[PDB]
Amino acid sequence: LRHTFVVADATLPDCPLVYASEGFYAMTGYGPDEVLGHNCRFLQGEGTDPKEVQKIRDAIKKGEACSVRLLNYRKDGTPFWNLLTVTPIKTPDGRVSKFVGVQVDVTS
Ligand SMILES: *[C@@]12=NC3=[C]C([C])=C([C])[C]=C3N([C][C]([O])[C]([O])[C]([O])[C]OP([O])([O])=O)C1=NC(=O)[N]C2=O
Repeated sequence: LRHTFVVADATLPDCPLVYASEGFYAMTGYGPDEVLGHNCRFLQGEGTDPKEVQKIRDAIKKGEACSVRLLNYRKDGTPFWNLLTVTPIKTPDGRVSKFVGVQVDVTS
Protein backbone atom coordinates (compact mmCIF):
# COMPACT_ATOMS: atom_id res chain seq x y z
CA LEU A 1 0.00 0.00 0.00
CA ARG A 2 1.39 3.37 -1.09
CA HIS A 3 1.68 5.47 2.05
CA THR A 4 3.65 8.39 3.46
CA PHE A 5 5.00 9.02 6.95
CA VAL A 6 5.64 12.19 8.98
CA VAL A 7 6.67 13.09 12.53
CA ALA A 8 5.26 16.05 14.47
CA ASP A 9 6.93 17.46 17.58
CA ALA A 10 4.46 17.56 20.47
CA THR A 11 6.92 19.27 22.83
CA LEU A 12 6.18 22.44 20.80
CA PRO A 13 2.68 23.77 21.40
CA ASP A 14 1.39 23.56 17.80
CA CYS A 15 2.89 20.24 16.64
CA PRO A 16 5.25 21.29 13.82
CA LEU A 17 6.45 18.64 11.41
CA VAL A 18 10.06 17.63 11.99
CA TYR A 19 10.53 14.69 9.58
CA ALA A 20 8.73 13.70 6.37
CA SER A 21 9.26 10.76 4.05
CA GLU A 22 10.31 11.10 0.40
CA GLY A 23 6.77 10.16 -0.62
CA PHE A 24 5.13 12.90 1.44
CA TYR A 25 6.98 15.55 -0.54
CA ALA A 26 6.35 13.74 -3.83
CA MET A 27 2.64 13.27 -3.09
CA THR A 28 1.97 16.83 -1.87
CA GLY A 29 4.39 18.70 -4.13
CA TYR A 30 5.98 20.64 -1.25
CA GLY A 31 9.70 20.62 -0.57
CA PRO A 32 11.20 20.24 2.89
CA ASP A 33 11.86 24.01 2.90
CA GLU A 34 8.08 24.58 3.06
CA VAL A 35 7.09 21.63 5.27
CA LEU A 36 9.48 21.27 8.21
CA GLY A 37 8.69 23.46 11.20
CA HIS A 38 5.09 23.98 10.06
CA ASN A 39 1.82 22.40 11.09
CA CYS A 40 0.34 19.83 8.73
CA ARG A 41 -2.76 22.02 8.25
CA PHE A 42 -1.26 23.79 5.21
CA LEU A 43 -2.51 20.77 3.24
CA GLN A 44 -6.15 21.76 3.91
CA GLY A 45 -8.46 23.93 1.82
CA GLU A 46 -12.07 24.57 0.82
CA GLY A 47 -13.69 21.13 0.77
CA THR A 48 -12.00 19.90 3.95
CA ASP A 49 -14.70 18.75 6.40
CA PRO A 50 -14.34 20.93 9.52
CA LYS A 51 -15.95 18.22 11.65
CA GLU A 52 -13.31 15.77 10.46
CA VAL A 53 -10.56 18.32 11.14
CA GLN A 54 -12.00 18.71 14.65
CA LYS A 55 -11.54 15.00 15.44
CA ILE A 56 -7.79 15.30 14.81
CA ARG A 57 -7.60 18.52 16.84
CA ASP A 58 -9.41 16.89 19.76
CA ALA A 59 -7.37 13.67 19.75
CA ILE A 60 -4.06 15.56 19.73
CA LYS A 61 -5.13 17.65 22.74
CA LYS A 62 -6.44 14.56 24.51
CA GLY A 63 -3.32 12.62 23.50
CA GLU A 64 -5.14 9.79 21.70
CA ALA A 65 -4.76 8.22 18.27
CA CYS A 66 -7.17 9.08 15.52
CA SER A 67 -8.08 8.17 11.95
CA VAL A 68 -9.96 10.51 9.61
CA ARG A 69 -10.65 11.05 5.92
CA LEU A 70 -9.62 14.54 4.78
CA LEU A 71 -9.63 16.38 1.48
CA ASN A 72 -6.14 17.79 0.95
CA TYR A 73 -4.56 19.93 -1.75
CA ARG A 74 -1.22 19.63 -3.47
CA LYS A 75 0.99 22.68 -3.88
CA ASP A 76 -0.42 23.03 -7.42
CA GLY A 77 -3.92 23.42 -5.96
CA THR A 78 -5.31 20.07 -7.13
CA PRO A 79 -7.15 17.99 -4.51
CA PHE A 80 -6.64 14.49 -3.20
CA TRP A 81 -8.23 12.37 -0.48
CA ASN A 82 -5.87 11.67 2.42
CA LEU A 83 -6.68 8.83 4.82
CA LEU A 84 -4.75 10.08 7.84
CA THR A 85 -3.88 8.09 10.98
CA VAL A 86 -2.15 10.01 13.79
CA THR A 87 -0.53 8.08 16.65
CA PRO A 88 0.73 9.52 19.96
CA ILE A 89 4.21 8.59 21.17
CA LYS A 90 4.66 8.84 24.93
CA THR A 91 7.75 9.03 27.13
CA PRO A 92 7.95 6.66 30.14
CA ASP A 93 6.34 9.42 32.25
CA GLY A 94 3.13 9.10 30.22
CA ARG A 95 3.77 12.46 28.53
CA VAL A 96 3.36 12.91 24.77
CA SER A 97 6.58 13.74 22.93
CA LYS A 98 5.88 13.19 19.22
CA PHE A 99 2.88 12.47 17.00
CA VAL A 100 3.39 10.15 14.03
CA GLY A 101 1.20 10.14 10.95
CA VAL A 102 0.60 7.72 8.11
CA GLN A 103 -1.02 9.38 5.09
CA VAL A 104 -2.55 7.30 2.28
CA ASP A 105 -3.87 8.82 -0.95
CA VAL A 106 -7.27 7.17 -1.32
CA THR A 107 -8.46 8.94 -4.50
CA SER A 108 -8.30 5.38 -5.96
C1 LIG B 1 -1.59 15.90 8.10
N1 LIG B 1 -0.87 14.94 8.77
C2 LIG B 1 -0.65 15.07 10.13
C3 LIG B 1 0.33 14.31 10.75
C4 LIG B 1 0.53 14.42 12.13
C5 LIG B 1 1.59 13.60 12.81
C6 LIG B 1 -0.25 15.28 12.89
C7 LIG B 1 -0.03 15.38 14.37
C8 LIG B 1 -1.24 16.04 12.26
C9 LIG B 1 -1.43 15.94 10.88
N2 LIG B 1 -2.38 16.69 10.24
C10 LIG B 1 -3.29 17.63 10.98
C11 LIG B 1 -2.87 19.03 11.34
O1 LIG B 1 -1.55 19.05 11.80
C12 LIG B 1 -3.83 19.52 12.44
O2 LIG B 1 -3.72 18.70 13.58
C13 LIG B 1 -5.29 19.53 11.96
O3 LIG B 1 -5.47 20.52 10.98
C14 LIG B 1 -6.27 19.79 13.10
O4 LIG B 1 -5.84 20.83 13.94
P1 LIG B 1 -6.41 22.33 13.79
O5 LIG B 1 -6.05 23.16 15.00
O6 LIG B 1 -5.81 22.93 12.53
O7 LIG B 1 -7.91 22.30 13.65
C15 LIG B 1 -2.57 16.52 8.88
N3 LIG B 1 -3.52 17.31 8.29
C16 LIG B 1 -3.72 17.23 6.93
O8 LIG B 1 -4.61 17.90 6.40
N4 LIG B 1 -2.94 16.35 6.19
C17 LIG B 1 -2.00 15.57 6.84
O9 LIG B 1 -1.28 14.84 6.16
